[PDB]
Amino acid sequence: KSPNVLLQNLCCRILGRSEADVAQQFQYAVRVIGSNFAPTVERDEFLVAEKIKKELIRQRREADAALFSELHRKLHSQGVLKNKWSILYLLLSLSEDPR
Amino acid sequence: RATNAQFDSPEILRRLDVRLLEVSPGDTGWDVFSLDYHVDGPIATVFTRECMSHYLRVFNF
Amino acid sequence: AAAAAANLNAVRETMDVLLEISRILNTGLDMETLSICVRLCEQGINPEALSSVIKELRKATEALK
Repeated sequence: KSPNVLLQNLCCRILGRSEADVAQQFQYAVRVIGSNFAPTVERDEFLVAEKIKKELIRQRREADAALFSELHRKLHSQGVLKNKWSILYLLLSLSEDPR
Repeated sequence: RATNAQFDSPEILRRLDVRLLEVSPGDTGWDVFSLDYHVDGPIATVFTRECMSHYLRVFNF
Repeated sequence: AAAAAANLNAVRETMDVLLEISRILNTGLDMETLSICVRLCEQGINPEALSSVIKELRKATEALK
């Protein structure tokens, strides 16, 4: 593979369509992901864990905030993810408030 | 400067400094403000960093 | 081999635990998409860049509807 065609996989996964049916959305993916491959901001998994707990208190899913205390431990227990920080920031970024 | 606070002792004034909570999409500004008393000296053994978190919770309520 | 499939067990586990983290923060990613999202992160990638793409692709499946 390469990450450019792997992003095309992501564009097949979010949408429900073939890749010859739409080429606009993959062009939005390559325009935003492109000319950037490396984070230029603070790197720490510990701070984003303390930002996920702080977010789950704000949504009153405070029992799910003690679940994340176990799920981050399970994430450490497998230990086969190279950057734990990028997916935690990514999952933090798409957060919805259903309350 | 505007209120009576300027005249007090420089120690507790200097250790009064502002903090905020770290940005995330959809937050509220009234929650993200806080005041932090910060400790660098030997007084840590009576006001340690694990007691500061309790204080932040108290100040928020 | 045998242990070379035990590592395949340890990756499916990663994929499941990140889905529990995915539902408690209430994101729209499902299991199949999340398996792309962990693969991208092994090479290293900005989540600040990926989030806008995902937040556009979820805003372009009902506008290309």
